[PDB]
This record gives sequence, structure tokens and C-alpha cells, in this order.
Amino acid sequence: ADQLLDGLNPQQRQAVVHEGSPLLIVAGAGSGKTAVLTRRIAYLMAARGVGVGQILAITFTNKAAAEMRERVVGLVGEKARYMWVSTFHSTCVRILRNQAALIEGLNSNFSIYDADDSRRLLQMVGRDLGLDIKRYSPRLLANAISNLKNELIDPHQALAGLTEDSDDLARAVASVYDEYQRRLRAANALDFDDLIGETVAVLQAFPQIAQYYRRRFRHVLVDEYQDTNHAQYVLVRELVGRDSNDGIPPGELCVVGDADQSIYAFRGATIRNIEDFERDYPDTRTILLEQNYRSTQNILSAANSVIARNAGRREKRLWTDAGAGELIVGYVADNEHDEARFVAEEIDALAEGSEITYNDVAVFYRTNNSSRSLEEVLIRAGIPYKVVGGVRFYERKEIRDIVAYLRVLDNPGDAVSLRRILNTPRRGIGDRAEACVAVYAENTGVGFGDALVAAAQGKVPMLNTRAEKAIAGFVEMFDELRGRLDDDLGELVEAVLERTGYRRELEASTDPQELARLDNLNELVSVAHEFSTDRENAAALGPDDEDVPDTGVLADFLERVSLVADADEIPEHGAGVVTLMTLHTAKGLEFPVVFVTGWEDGMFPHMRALDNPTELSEERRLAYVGITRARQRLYVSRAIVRSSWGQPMLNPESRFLREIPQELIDWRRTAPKP
Amino acid sequence: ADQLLDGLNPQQRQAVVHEGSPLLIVAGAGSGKTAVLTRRIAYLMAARGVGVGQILAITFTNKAAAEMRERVVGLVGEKARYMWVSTFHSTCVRILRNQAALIEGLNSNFSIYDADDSRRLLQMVGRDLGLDIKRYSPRLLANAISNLKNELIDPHQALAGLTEDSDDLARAVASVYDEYQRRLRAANALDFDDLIGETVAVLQAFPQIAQYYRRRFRHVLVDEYQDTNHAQYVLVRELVGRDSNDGIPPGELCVVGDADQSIYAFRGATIRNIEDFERDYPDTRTILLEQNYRSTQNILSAANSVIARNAGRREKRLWTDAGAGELIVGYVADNEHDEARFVAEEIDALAEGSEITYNDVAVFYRTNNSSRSLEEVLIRAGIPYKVVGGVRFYERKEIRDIVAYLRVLDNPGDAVSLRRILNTPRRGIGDRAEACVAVYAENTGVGFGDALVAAAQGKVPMLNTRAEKAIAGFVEMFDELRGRLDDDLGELVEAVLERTGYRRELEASTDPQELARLDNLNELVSVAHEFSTDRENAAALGPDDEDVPDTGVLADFLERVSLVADADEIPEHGAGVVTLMTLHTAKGLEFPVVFVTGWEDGMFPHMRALDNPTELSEERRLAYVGITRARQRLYVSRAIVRSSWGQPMLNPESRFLREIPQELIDWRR
DNA sequence: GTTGGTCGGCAGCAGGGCTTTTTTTTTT
DNA sequence: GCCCTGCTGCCGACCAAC
Repeated sequence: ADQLLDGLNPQQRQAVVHEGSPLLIVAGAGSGKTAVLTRRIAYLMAARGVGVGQILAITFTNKAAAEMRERVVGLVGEKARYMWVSTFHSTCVRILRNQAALIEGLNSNFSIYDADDSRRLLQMVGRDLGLDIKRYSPRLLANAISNLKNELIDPHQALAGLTEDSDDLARAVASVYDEYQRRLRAANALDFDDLIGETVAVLQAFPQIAQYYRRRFRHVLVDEYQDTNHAQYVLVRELVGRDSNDGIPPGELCVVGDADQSIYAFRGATIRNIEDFERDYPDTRTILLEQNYRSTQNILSAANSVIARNAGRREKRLWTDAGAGELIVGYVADNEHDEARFVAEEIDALAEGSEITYNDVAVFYRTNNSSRSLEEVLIRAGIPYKVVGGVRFYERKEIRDIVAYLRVLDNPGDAVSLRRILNTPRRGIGDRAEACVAVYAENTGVGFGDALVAAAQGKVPMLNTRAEKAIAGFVEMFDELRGRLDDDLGELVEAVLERTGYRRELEASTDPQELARLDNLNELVSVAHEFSTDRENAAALGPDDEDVPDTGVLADFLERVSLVADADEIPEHGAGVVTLMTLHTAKGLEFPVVFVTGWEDGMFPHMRALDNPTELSEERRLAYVGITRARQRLYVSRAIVRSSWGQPMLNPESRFLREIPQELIDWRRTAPKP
Repeated sequence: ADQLLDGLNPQQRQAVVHEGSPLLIVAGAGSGKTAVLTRRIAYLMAARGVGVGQILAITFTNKAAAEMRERVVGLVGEKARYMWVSTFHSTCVRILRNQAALIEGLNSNFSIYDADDSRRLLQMVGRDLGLDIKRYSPRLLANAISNLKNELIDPHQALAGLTEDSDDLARAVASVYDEYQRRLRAANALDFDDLIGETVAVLQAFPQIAQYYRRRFRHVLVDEYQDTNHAQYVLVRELVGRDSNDGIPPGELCVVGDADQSIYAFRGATIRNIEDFERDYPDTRTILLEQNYRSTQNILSAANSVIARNAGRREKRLWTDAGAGELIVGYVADNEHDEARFVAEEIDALAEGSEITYNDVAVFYRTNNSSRSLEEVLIRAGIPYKVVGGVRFYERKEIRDIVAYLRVLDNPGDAVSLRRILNTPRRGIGDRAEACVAVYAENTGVGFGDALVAAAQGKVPMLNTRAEKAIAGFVEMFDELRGRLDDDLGELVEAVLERTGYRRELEASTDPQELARLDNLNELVSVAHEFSTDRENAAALGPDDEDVPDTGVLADFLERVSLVADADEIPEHGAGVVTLMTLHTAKGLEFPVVFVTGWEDGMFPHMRALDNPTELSEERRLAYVGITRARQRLYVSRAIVRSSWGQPMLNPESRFLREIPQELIDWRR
């Protein structure tokens, strides 16, 4: 009864199902962000009754997937876990696992790369045509290769990359692109963005699999489609939205979102997709999302102001019947910004002064630089604490080494990731010679395979290791340790990996003031083995239906090695002791308590984001998304004298702090800083 | 406490202990300089403390910056890292606009330095080919654009509005070259640039940076002005100075007793900037200085008397005392400049070496290339002339040649140099060396070493890369045989040097600012220098060291290795140093013997600057800084009738020679 | 018939040869 | 002491118009 039409804003009631046509839905502020998605899945279950197992929706965050899954198993219920809904990268690995290698070219025992290893591989391959370590930095190479990968130039681009005429700024990476694809194929692994490029190329070049793998799933549902790059736009045009031309009615293809949450657009997202969706299936109605669950009249007015007047976008009057009052804290004055901290003093002092139960706080970052470091060295006073989003697992050098050693267990041939560093515990490896016996053997034809096992036994090249084949003995022992293996139990670093055990004993022996490093290494060993203990079988696999070819059998961490969606952990007793989270990761979470830096342009537009580029509106929009936030007590603060990070810099007065009105919402009143 | 309070009578360190802006000293050469600077900062240490940069300090270039930093590390207990106190305004502005953001696009970092002032030279050469006339000379006319920028005068607007005479080319090239370099600025090697300019405009721009600048690090210390101007004066008045505009507390601006040197008077530095503090910040009463250690009591007192000639009105009550004293020498040998001065300095130096070590024996010259073969003087005290080569260690210019004889006419012993050939702009990209092939190629040969693998076409290391053998063998054959056959005279552009200049000209035809363009002039002047050596080495009116051409060119190359080695290892023990002292380096070297010549007229001036009584005044103070640039002992000698090539320029009398009461300066002959 | 003009080229004769410093937005 | 170029004075030949 009420379950079909559970209590909500009648706005989504008139939005309703409207099954039988492509559907577009708008967003803005909270607007039950992805809660309308839960009501949509409830619609599909009950209001229309499409089924249970015919669901494959698409999202942009693993945390979003987890929260919507728990909401579904709560309200929708009926376990509903045999079938699943997964985020964009997780759908990528899904279509590369259930559809792993039922196709020519790539094989089912593939792999995935990361950011740092992509940078390292691109830098190494560029060293073959060296263009200085600083002229074309690996970060620059990575962003350029991504923003040329985002357009659909499939990996036969001897015409596409060479189509350029004259021009400057390194199209040579397009020449390196074919060799890059060759090297990654040598390890049978892909990158972030090409992980959809291969799929869309197959779906466009291989027609037999199309309208054939749809016999498994016919349903699709989209959220934050407003945040979308051209690559995944073509994907939704062909893969998840599926039907382009021809004509086959799928199961309720549907999208939601608006251009105002246009965060994550600088390095590739064509925000126009929602604007020009009439180029796609026109038979849908624009919705009017107007109300909210957790806003306030003052803050909603501020959001509408910071969305209204920068330049041309489409937006409507947005407000809610919720309670008003508690004007925004416009208290900008003298007495120092953050040089003498004094901000965390405001947060925590107001916390014990008021009824704050250490369960709610929110402050956003501005930069990936030492802003975090200073913010820490000023909140160390606050004892109730938990650091989040600081990048703390699966990037360090030593832990990457051990991750690689898990990875070298399988897939003989793993590019530069295969070696990572061969001379890892200062073995004594003469990194030379073998650094180029690879090109020696690739002149013969083999890239990095038999040449590696070409050792004391492999005198086929016999290319004078140094003069003494001692390095041949070392690499003999290396392939020996590669060969030995055991089951998914207490051996991942310890039992049959006694060489990594001796790595551990060496590092524990040396350990100059690296005691916390020792305990974090121990914690990572513990989590690695508990993943071999808590996940294992039964609890993870169980009697679950559906067919998976090879994942699970020593493919344990082959999946979830990426998990690249900014996972976050939310306790309840200490839910808001310290929740310093950078705004980019923040996507309208549940902390009414706000003390965000927010504004005062000169730092809010970054050192590169000067003058008037074509993305300042994106900055205003990310500020709007940050202020979307949650319920009352948004006790924001600012000063007037700016200086930070050693050498001082000055900060002009923002138009965003001025586009919000002066009288109807509170602004500077007196001299105290907070 | 006063653990850093050394033995010193009250007068000098009054500027160290007496706090307050209106403090001045009168100090000549042989003063505390950085000693008193460090003592003042240590007094402030006993006082307020670091505060990162509570009081700043303007200074001279790196020659002063390095020793200042050393004194800061040593004299006060604190280790280092107070703040940037690097080479005066040239680094002050650079570190300032790093965070300041008004108009910069790529952090400015411009210098109009040797390469870039040569870029100025080439662009005005183009304008000469295209606008009016030679306009005096291609050199020494950049003074116009310099003092145009130096005193921050308007680019060309009222200069043309001034309606001056036929010099409008200056206004044209000021309208140009103000925006011609505006698209992008890069590279930093010199001092002046527009860096000292256009930063007052930043201070005259948004006053937030100006307000905070003396809010977080308050004020600055000002050293010897010298390399300044009235525009630099208003900078120091406002760059760190507050001008009592909005700042509540006043400025702690004490001033060092800038003596009269004008080492860059050619580059522009007035006199009223130091002598006329009256129409400035409060009168800043001065204090006297007494202690000195440069020269003996006789020499020191006589120098005090000599500096008191007062041709230009100068505040001088300073006296300097010392220990022993002695009279000046009287050795003149009726010109014979080369032979006479060489034998005089040789006999005196040997007599000294029988008593005192050669570790700092040297001589002062007047910016000319003359005198006997340098081998004898260089082997007198071990190390070669480590004075100036325009820091020539840059690009391939100093190394490709200096290995050209390694590869042919002797063994290529410097295998690291050989790898540097393998690091050629050719061997890097053009005739690329294939690092991932070369490193192993020279690694091959078990008993590897030198270019032995490159030798014999690499028959033994043919286990190397196979398809690469085409290009690898071709570049190997080039680099070995083409150089090996080189047995001719080998100058100008030939052998392979013509190919080197050829592809330098190839990159010259492209965009880069003098890059591969100035080095063409550099190799032209280098072959001019080797021709000059041939004037005294190969065709030395009868060969000096040309026992068949091979050893002559090799002797030239060893002279070059000496020049490029300059200051190196083999510490200064025994036969320590021989150097040729120039005016522009006249600071830092103790120089405990002074066998200087040219104190007479004829060259001071040399018909360029004859009457010009003010110019004669700074030439007199040039003589003062020359005489005060000494240590320990000194016995100056001269020659008469300088018969040079046909122009004698007889100088029997000078306004410096015989105005002394002869208490010290008397020739006894 | 003849001296002044105009260049063309070359031996003497003298002015003139001086200059100090490099770093950071898509971030998932 | 020694070289580059500008300045200066000095042989030597072809044209002309008076």
C-alpha cells in the first residue's frame, strides 16, 4: 500500500514512474539526491512491476553504490543481493569479468592499472624517446593522454593521432600511443579511461555480441549523468543506455541530475550532455525539482544566488517549506585567517558550548597542497578526531612493492609493474644491462617475457649480465620465488613468500624512527590476510546465482585493487569529532555543522585559475555543491588578512561572497575574527 | 650576555648596539662590512629575535651573499635559514613576485643577462639594419636603455615629448623592447634587468602587499649603496620602507657608510644618493671608524692622507691605525714594460718566497691582453689565473673543443668527457647516442674503459643491439674516423668544428633567444683567442711553443684546461696562486702584495675622459679603492714612456703621482 | 691641347679596447 | 704589447668643356 508511494515530496509524486519512454529528471541542492533514485527503484519494483533481477543502474561512486544497496535492502528488502547495482568503474570491471574474454584480443587473466603506475609506465616508455624529465612531466603526460582518450579515438589511431597538422605542445604522445598500447597488451592490462574505450569499440566493431548480451539484462538507470565526459557519453549512447538507432525498448532507461553539480569537469567532462540531451532521445519531460529535505531558507537562498548570476545557465526558483532562521555566519573581519589557527578553536569551543554531541562537523579543503598539513598541525589540539580522505592506503612505495609482489604471483609479464623495483630490499641487482636486455630481446621479438627467465639457464641471449652471471643467479632466485605459491591463507607475505618475510625482517631491523611505519605495515598485512579470511568463501560467494568465469580463485585482490571511488568510513558515536574532507570528494553528505573556508577569491580560484577562463563557473558550482551540504548550524567563518604556506600571498574579495546579498542574509558585523 | 661582543672600540659597533633608524657610520675599505652586519643582527638576536625576517638586509651580489651566509652560520649560534637575503634587489624582487600576482604570466624570472643583453645587441643590430644609423657603436649605447629603465623614467612618451635632438632611435627602441620582451620573460643570470624596475609599480599597485610586507617582516638593513640609483633609493624607501604613510610603528632603517667606489659608474650610480641624506629620512647622524687591518701603519696612514685630497667634497674624518710600517719601493726600468715588470716582480717574488709563501702573490692589470708568455707566472705559484672568463663553463663551447684533442692528437683519457661527447646535443637527440644502448655498449668489453667499444667499430661487442648496428655503427664511425683524421691547423670552422657551427646555426635560425645564436659569436671570439695565442704560441714572431703544430695546439689546450679549472682542489699550500687583478673584482681578495702599475696618467684617463672634473673625481676614488685593496705588505712599481704599438701617450706627470708630501709615496729616485 | 673633377686604391697615424642568477588543480 | 677600424694624406687612371 504505502510502500508503493512511501511518504515524500509530492514533486516526485508527480514525477512518478511514467514507464514506456526515455526519462530525464532534474536535480539541485539535496532534492533527495539518490534518494529519488531509491524511490525510482521502488517505482520499478512496485508501481510498474518490472521484476527483481532485471536491474543494472550506473553511478559514479562505490560509496554511493553501498548506500543505495543498503537503502534498497532496507526499504525494498527481500535480500535482493544476488543481483546488484555497481558504479561506473565497477561496471567496467563487471563487463570485463562477466564479459571478460568472450572476444578476440584481450584475455580473461587481465589486470588494471592505477594513477601512479600509469605515470611511471608512460614516463618509462617516453624515456625511449626522451623529452626531458621536466619538459613533459608524467602528470602532464597522464592528463594529456586522458583528455585525448576521452574522445573516441579507438586503438587504431595511426590516422587519428597523425591527423594533426603543425601545432605545438607534444602530439608526440600520440606517436607513443601505439607503443603504449603494445606495452600494456604485453601485460594484457588496461588503463582507467581505455577500460571503457575497448568496450565501446567492441560494441561498435563487434555487432554479434550486441543485442546478444542484453538477453541477460534489459534494464538500466542513470544518476549524475550531468557529470559525464564524452567517452562515457558515447558509452551511455551505446553501452548502458544501449539502444541507439535500430530500435529496441529496453527496461526503463532513465537519468537524473543537473548541470549545477558540475564538479569534476576540468580534466574531461562535457557538461553539455544534459543541456543537449535533446540530441539524444527527445521523448522525455524536464522535471522541476524545487524542494529539499535538509536545507534552510537562508542557505537555500544563498545556493540559488550562487547559482543564478555568474553567466548563462538554466535554473529555476528552488525553495522548501522547511524551517527558516539561523542566518549564515557572516563574521568576516581582522585578527588573522589561519596563521595563528584559531579556527578549530571556533569549531570545538562552539561544540562543547552548544548541544553538539561530537557527531556532526564539516569543513572543506581548497587545495591538494600543504593546506591539509597545516590544517592538521592546527587541529592536533582537538582530541576528538578522525582524519579522512588524506590518501593513506595503496600509494606508498613499500606497500606498492608488496602489492606488486601479490600481483607478480600471477600473469607472467606485468610491464614495469612486473619489476616495480627488482632491487627492492637492496638485493644488489645491477639494474643496468637488464634495463635494456628488454629492448635487446624485443629486437628479437619478445618484450619482457622469456628475457626475464633468460638467466643462468637462459644463456640464449647470454648478454654479459655484468661479467659474472651473479645477476643471473639473482634472477634465477627471483623466478624461483615467483614459482613458489600456496592457497589463499596465511602465506600472502609470510609462509611461501619467505623472501618477503626477510624483507620484513630487514626493514624491522633498520627502521630509523619508522616505528609507526612498522605498525602500519603490520596493519596492512592484517587487512590483506583478513581479506583472505573475512571475504574467503561462503560469506562472500555463498549460493549466489549468475556465472563468473574466473574471479575469486587467486583473483581475490584482482578485483578491488582499484576500488577507485574515494571510499569513506562513517562511524556513529564519533560521527563528527573531526570530518575534514576536501570539497571535491564531498558530494552533499550529512553534516549540518559547517565551518568551511569557502571563499575570498585568489585562493578559491587556484594559482592556475586566474583571470576569466572557461571554468570559473565550475568553481562557483563546486562552491554551491559544498554549501548544499546539510541542515542548520552552517557556522562559516572568514578573516580579511590572508597569508599562508611560508611565503605570503594576498587575497582579493570574492564576488561569490558578494553575489550573496548583504541584508537578507547575515554578513560582516564586527571586529572579532570568527 | 655579550659572548659575541668581540674586541672593538665603541665607535664602529655603535651602529650595532645603538638602536634607531637615524644611525650612520663613515667607513672606508678594511671595515667590518659583514662583520658589523652580523654583529648588528646578533645584537637584534639578544634583542627581539629572528621572527623569520623581522629585519631584512640589502647587500651586494653572490660574492657578498655567500660570505655573509657563512658568517651568519658561524658568528651566531643559530645554524641557517633566517630568510632570503640573497643578491640585493635582483633576488628581492624575484622572491617577491613569486607569490605576488598582478601581471606576471610565467613568474617573470628575467635577467637581460649576457645571453639576453646579447639578444638586445642582436635586435638593435636588426634595428640598425632597419631604422636609421650606426648610432655610435653597437656597444656602450645600452647605457641609454639602462638608465632609462634604471631610473624608471617613462618608456618613451614624454621622452619624445621632450623634443630632443637626433636621438629618436632611442625612443623608438624604448617603445619597442618594452613590449617586445613582454610576451614572455625567462632565464636569470645578471643583476639589473627590469627586475629593479617595475617592482615599485607593484608597490605602487594594490597596497595590500605593501601593507602586509612591513607588517610581518617589518624593516630592512641597507649596506654599501654603490650599485644603486635614485630610483633604487625610492625603492629601498618604499620596497621595505614604510614612508610613514599608514604604518603605525616607524622604520628601523640604519644605513651602512657607503664609501665612494662607483664600481658600476659606467652602468649608472649617482653620488647624491649617499651624501645627501638631509633631504630624506631624519638626518641620521654618522659615527667614525678607526680599526683596520688592510695595510701597515705607514701605508694605512698614508692612504688616509691620500683619500683626504677631497677633489670632490666628501665627509672624511676617519683615521685607520695599524702595527708596523715601511716605505714604498722605487724600481723603475725605463719602460721595457714586459721585461722590466716581469723581472721586477720575479725577483721580488723569489725573495719573498725565500721568506714568505707564494700562497697569495698576484698582480693588477688595466683590462688589456699583453705581457710575456703566461707559463712562467702560472708555474710560479701553481694555480692559474682564476679571475674571469665570463664564467665560460656553459654549453658545449668549452668542452667540445677541449675534448677535440682528447679524441685526436692524444689519448682520450677523460672517459667521462667521452660520455659527455655521447651527451652532445647531437648525441642526445641529433646524432643520438641511444642511452639504453650506449650505456651497455661502453659497459661491454668486461675489461671495459674509454671508447674502446667505439674503437675498432665494436667487433667484440657485436653482441649489442642488432638493428641498431646500422645507426650505431654509423655514428660510431663518424665520431671516431672523422675526428681521427683531423691533423691540419684546425681553426675557424673546419674538421668537424664547421659541422658544429653548422648545426648551431641551424638552431640559430629558429626561435630561441640567442640560444645557439650567441654561441656563434662565442666560438668566433674563441677562435679569435686561439689566433691570439698563435700570436704568442704558434706564430710568435718565431714560435714560442710550436715544436711542430701538434704540441703548440696542445699547449693552447692545456692553457684552456688551466683557465676552465681555475679554483679547484690541491689546496693553497706553498706556491698558492697567481692572478691578474681587475678593477671590477677589486673586493674580497686580501692581496698581501701589490705590484700594481699604471698609477700615472695616460690610462687614468686615456683620452676618453680627459677634463670632466667630476669624472676625474670618481677616477680619483677609483685610485683610492685600488690603493686600499691590499693586505699585509705592498711595494708598487711603475715604468715611464709607455711606447705601445705606435701610440706613446706620454704621461710624465699625473695628479696622483707627486701631490703626496712623500712621507710614504716617494720614489727615492 | 690641357687642368679640374671623381673615383679607386693604399700607406701612414691615431683612438679604442672598462659589465655578476631558476619550483605546485580536475581528483578517483 | 698588440690588433680593428676610422681618419688622413698621398699615387694613379678616365671624362670633360673651354
